[PDB]
Amino acid sequence: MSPEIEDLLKKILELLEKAFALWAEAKKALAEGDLEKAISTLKELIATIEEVIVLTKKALELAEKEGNPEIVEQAKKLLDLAEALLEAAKAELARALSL
Repeated sequence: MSPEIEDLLKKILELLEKAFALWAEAKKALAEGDLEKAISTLKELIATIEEVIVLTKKALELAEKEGNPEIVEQAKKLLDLAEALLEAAKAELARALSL
């Protein structure tokens, strides 16, 4: 893969690490009754995932133009993981906003 695609994939993986830490932070604050922290953290998480999704669509575009079927498949599965995490964060934020 091109170095521009590799750069994108490292940033995607870095932001997913941050997303997982934010999800755990949010769930912990919720359980301890810190709703203000849970809501703030869930919003930061949604923003982080939205950025992962943009970069993964960009990575996928670049891998398609490259004719790189291996990384096309990988970018497609990373995008799908990110969209699932986004759906989980949004539903958790909705639940927190009702509480």
